[PDB]
Amino acid sequence: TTLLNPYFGEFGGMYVPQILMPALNQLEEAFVSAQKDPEFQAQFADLLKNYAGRPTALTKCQNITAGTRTTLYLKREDLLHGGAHKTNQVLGQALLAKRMGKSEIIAETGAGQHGVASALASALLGLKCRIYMGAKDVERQSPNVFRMRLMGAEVIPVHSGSATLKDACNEALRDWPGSYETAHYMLGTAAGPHPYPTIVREFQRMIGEETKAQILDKEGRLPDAVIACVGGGSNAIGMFADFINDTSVGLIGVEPGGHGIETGEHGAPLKHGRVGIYFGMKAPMMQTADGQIEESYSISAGLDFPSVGPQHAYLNSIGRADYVSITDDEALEAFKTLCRHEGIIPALESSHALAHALKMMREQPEKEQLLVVNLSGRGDKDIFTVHDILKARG
Amino acid sequence: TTLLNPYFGEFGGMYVPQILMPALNQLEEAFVSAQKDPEFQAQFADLLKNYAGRPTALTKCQNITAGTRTTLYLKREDLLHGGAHKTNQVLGQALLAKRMGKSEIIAETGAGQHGVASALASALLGLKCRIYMGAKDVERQSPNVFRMRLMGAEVIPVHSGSATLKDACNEALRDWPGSYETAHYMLGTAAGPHPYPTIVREFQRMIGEETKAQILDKEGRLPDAVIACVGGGSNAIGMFADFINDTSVGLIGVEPGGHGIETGEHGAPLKHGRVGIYFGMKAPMMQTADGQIEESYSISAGLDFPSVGPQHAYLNSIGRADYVSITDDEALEAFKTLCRHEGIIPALESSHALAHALKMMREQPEKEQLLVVNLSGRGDKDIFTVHDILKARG
Amino acid sequence: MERYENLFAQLNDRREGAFVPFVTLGDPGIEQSLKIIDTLIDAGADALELGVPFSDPLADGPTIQNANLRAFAAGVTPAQCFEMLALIREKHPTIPIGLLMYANLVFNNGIDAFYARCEQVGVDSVLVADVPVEESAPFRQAALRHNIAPIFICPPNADDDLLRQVASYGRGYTYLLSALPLHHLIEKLKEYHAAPALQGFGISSPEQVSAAVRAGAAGAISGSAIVKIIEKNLASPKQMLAELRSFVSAMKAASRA
Amino acid sequence: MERYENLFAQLNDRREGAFVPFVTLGDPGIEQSLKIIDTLIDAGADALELGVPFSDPLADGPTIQNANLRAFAAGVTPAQCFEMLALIREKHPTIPIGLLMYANLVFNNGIDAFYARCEQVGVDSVLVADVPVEESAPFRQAALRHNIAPIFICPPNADDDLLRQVASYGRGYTYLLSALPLHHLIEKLKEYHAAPALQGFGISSPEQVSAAVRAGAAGAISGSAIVKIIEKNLASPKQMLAELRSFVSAMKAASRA
Ligand SMILES: O=C(O)CNC(=O)Cc1c[nH]c2ccccc12
Ligand SMILES: O=C(O)CNC(=O)Cc1c[nH]c2ccccc12
Ligand SMILES: *Cc1c(COP(=O)(O)O)cnc(C)c1O
Ligand SMILES: *Cc1c(COP(=O)(O)O)cnc(C)c1O
Ligand code: NA
Ligand code: NA
Repeated sequence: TTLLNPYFGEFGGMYVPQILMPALNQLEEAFVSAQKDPEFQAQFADLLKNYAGRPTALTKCQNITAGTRTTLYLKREDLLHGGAHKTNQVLGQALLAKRMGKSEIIAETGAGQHGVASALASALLGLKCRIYMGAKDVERQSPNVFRMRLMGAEVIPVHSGSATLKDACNEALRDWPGSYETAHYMLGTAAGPHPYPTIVREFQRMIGEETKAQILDKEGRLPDAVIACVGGGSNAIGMFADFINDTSVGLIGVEPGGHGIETGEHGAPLKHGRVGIYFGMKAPMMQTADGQIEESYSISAGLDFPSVGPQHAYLNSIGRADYVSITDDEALEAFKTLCRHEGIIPALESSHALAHALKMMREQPEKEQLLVVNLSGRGDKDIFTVHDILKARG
Repeated sequence: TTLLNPYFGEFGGMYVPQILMPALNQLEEAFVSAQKDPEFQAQFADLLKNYAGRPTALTKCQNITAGTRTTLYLKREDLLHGGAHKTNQVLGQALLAKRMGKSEIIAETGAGQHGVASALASALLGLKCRIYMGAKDVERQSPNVFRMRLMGAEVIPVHSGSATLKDACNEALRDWPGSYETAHYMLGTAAGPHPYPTIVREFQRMIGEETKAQILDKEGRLPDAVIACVGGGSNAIGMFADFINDTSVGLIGVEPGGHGIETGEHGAPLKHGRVGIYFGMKAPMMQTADGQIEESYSISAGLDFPSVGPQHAYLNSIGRADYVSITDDEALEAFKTLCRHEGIIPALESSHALAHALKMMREQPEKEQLLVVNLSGRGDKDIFTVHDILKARG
Repeated sequence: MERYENLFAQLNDRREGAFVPFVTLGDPGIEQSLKIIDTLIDAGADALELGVPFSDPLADGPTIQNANLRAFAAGVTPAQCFEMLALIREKHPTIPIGLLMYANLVFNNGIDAFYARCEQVGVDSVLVADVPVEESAPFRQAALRHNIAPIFICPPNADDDLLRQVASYGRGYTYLLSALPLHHLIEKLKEYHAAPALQGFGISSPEQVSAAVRAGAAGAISGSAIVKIIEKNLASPKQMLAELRSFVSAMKAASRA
Repeated sequence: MERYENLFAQLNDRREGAFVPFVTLGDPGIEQSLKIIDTLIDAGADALELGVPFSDPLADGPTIQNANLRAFAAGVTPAQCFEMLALIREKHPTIPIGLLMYANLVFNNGIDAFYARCEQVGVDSVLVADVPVEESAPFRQAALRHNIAPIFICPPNADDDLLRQVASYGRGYTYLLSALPLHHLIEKLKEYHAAPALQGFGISSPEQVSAAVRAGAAGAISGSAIVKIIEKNLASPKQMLAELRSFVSAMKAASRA
């Protein structure tokens, strides 16, 4: 029995062992109550203004579009404190954790971005944070590791299964049933069991609402299409939400194509996997004929989740958003374009979102179109990876 | 003959070879004209809103001050695009470079921050950028190097003298007299020959003016003291400027003490060096009994300039600001405090500014005082250095 | 369903609790796994509980995570697991055989078909570790239609709604997971005419089997414990078989009283 | 000041331009530097221009940057440089001796004292490479008071204001740096009764010495060129001294006409 819907058409639900049910239901009731709570809403509004740096600017990119009929703006969540949009919803899941009387945070991370995020919000808000990271992600992300320990979090490496992000998500779900009376499980994407897809959307939704007002004021009309990358779905559903009811606006989500869809080495389950139930939910997954779950592959760490948020599978099924894919190459080009033309170094995640907007302009250069790309983080974390590639080739 | 004063009491002036005079004078007239030019002022206001992300929030740090009578706020120039205040004045020196019809930018850099900055503004504004970096700074700052090349700048390593920041500043001044008709020399601190101390102040001054309005609105009165670190002087004079005429406000500049003033291994010429003329100007320098100029030493790359902005020597001489020093240790502590208590990883430069504010509170914990520290950049660039230290000790 | 009504009736005539051990199929390989499971039976297991290796077992502790990896290192897949379930039922026609599944393994190629294939090879129950009662409608309906009992966990702090649900929806046995007094959960599951309770998790010495009978349950299930014995004697299969026969013989003699 | 009025008078009687070579004092070491400079003189240099090594020579090209580093590698300091200036003047009482200084070396322990010490040891001019005319008041006043001529660079695009200033403030010679026609800068510096012009930078073959005389200057200064000869023959001091004597003999024979 739940207060809100757990499903978006067929996809969603709460597929967890019975002993996790009361933690979900208790979360869901905390969240319903906070959303009508005007005090809670002012407390979260004040953290995101004064601490994390909202609103985030909308930058026009005139140099990249010259000699076409594309107007391109970049919503800049790379300027938010900790350098990616992941900060918006950790502040809000930590504030919910306080409202339930909790003192402790559980988190899962892959490349380490969400690990950080949840370590900085737990440091600011006086929570004791422990995080699970697959050992493979441990060893290749020693920068992130050290930052979470600076910020007082305890970091636990998970050696099971494939020892990456999903084996992390698995160890999260195993600890929480022993601890949910003082510990809040701070999931880092718009996916997993209900209520987590709804809550992450609504604590990311100001991406969209400030984009609408900032385009209305600069161009006096709405975008022809908003564009975002899709690893689990949160920055994209945060961009799209407030535009789902303005049916002339385009919603485009971009998945990682890796080496290419045909090699099978990609992260694009939404258009290229099959409906399964895993991590709590019924959604598209990367899995065998047989049903074992696989890893995604992307040059971008942050998009490597072999499933996707259920609200994204739903808005694909009814044709209100469209989903496509960009290859490791494509995204490396769009990363070099933005550094040399606009002096903005984007995250390899967001570079796929921009790669598709550059093909939208390059394919049809005299189509008049107003395009916003959500540039979901910066890309300092990625310059060794791109130098090592470029070096390997010359 | 000049339009504005070149001196702040005894310090300042234009001590350059005669053949650089016309480039200075031409700069100074371009700048006078732009400052009354309402169009120029709207163009710069729009880059700093939409591109670089102004205004920068003012964060209250309640966790660090608990159980004392200190209220501490952090002006957050770490949230400005490229991660340090250096971005404010490159946008404005590049806009001046355009107003003179120039197409080319010369820059000097040490640790690589100002190198970046001037590469991103030259990429955005369609200038061709070449930068000089001492080879010693080259080799230890390969991250920065690669970023400037991403962003299309040409980078030249200088092997002369000590092959660090000052031998860079020397090669800048050698190329410009052959090129100042199409090339603007984009100096990266509030120091060098007139007009560069005045121009860098006035393109950094919005640090201060938004701090005043943001404290007035949050606390209804002005700060008892504003606090900033002092490597050449620009972020500090940008914080202080608009408060020099509110004589109850404290201006405190903090120099690097290195290993300690007594070891002689420091960067604190303002209180511990002697008046000399070097890089264009008459100001305090780190020099021998004999007059050769030396390097500063700081764990922080960014503060290692063995001289200081002349306007800082002037406001020290008349007692309107005070200057002090913080040791490599002191600043490493204040960097670990802010990461664990507020979930903000500060630059090792800004950590000295915070180190002195923490001693202001810790020394007298029941003094009622409202303190703003200008947190001039973030500190991701510095986590390998701090992990390597902490590791060397255990 | 039937084999388990037969076995509880038979055990009630003798005033005996059931002892049910759990193993992962194909650990440490398909041939070894078959000899482990004929050993558990000859030693006196009353029923088996048997898991199919799943790449992401979010409900299992470490001992069982490692049993999965071992089966995967030998190449075991769901198909070989249904192959092994047929040979085990051809040799042992009356023992109740229950599977512990994850949801995606059942939902993979159609939930009806999966409960049909269990009916074919002769399985009697399936408990889906990540399907709570609130999501269980299709899986219970389908299991019902193929004469397979859907098993539910009843956690130790179950409120009355849940007790009522678990008693109404389950068959075969109620999996009674070891705040809330035993004696209450047990009485209430009888009152609502639930399938007989088996207590499980943490069950690893004879005295806990006697205790769970005395508290009113019908028997107990042991798995981490059996799985460790395998993990410990991998290098000597013959000694593995000896320690398993000893442990199981002791546990099932404790149910006699 | 006097030695340079004497030498230009003497050279005017003979219808000859002056040839002035530049060297860094103490390069490549103090003893070698002394023998380089007695060689330049015996070969026919009319005047010397002599630089004191400064840690940051922002007005010098690469050849002279490397001459500084070499003097620093031998340990040369301003004090040893004033020691060497005394021995050079004790041997050669009439040659005009001008220094090329940086501002901090003069301002270091008081600008008056520095021009006093030049007066003591017998120097006749100092050109401060980073002091433009607009900053030059104290340095010219002080130099004047100690009977030392302050030398100014007159750049090739000098406007009329600057010409007027350079002619009024300088003494000894005007350093005429090689848009704007020669023939104009030269006539104007005579018109405003400036110190006689010496053309310098880029002067590295005999024919440019003849040309600068014909254009109306009083002579020419060569330094990068002399400095390279040192840089090239470091390993053979005797050959260094031979090539320097040859080059200087050629340049000064071109001033004869
Ligand atoms: O491990 C035990 O002692 C008992 N375990 C079982 O009965 C089998 C089991 C493996 N994984 C599970 C998840 C939920 C319920 C039972 C299991
Ligand atoms: O290098 C030359 O050919 C001439 N150089 C000089 O006359 C001496 C000199 C060294 N550095 C300078 C800076 C300004 C003016 C002269 C010099
Ligand atoms: C983690 C991350 C992503 C991917 O997650 P979403 O939940 O799909 O939004 C995208 N961009 C950045 C910068 C990230 O750090
Ligand atoms: C370069 C830098 C400084 C030092 O220069 P100032 O001109 O003295 O302000 C201080 N903080 C940061 C973050 C820097 O990047
Ligand atoms: Na995905
Ligand atoms: Na300094």
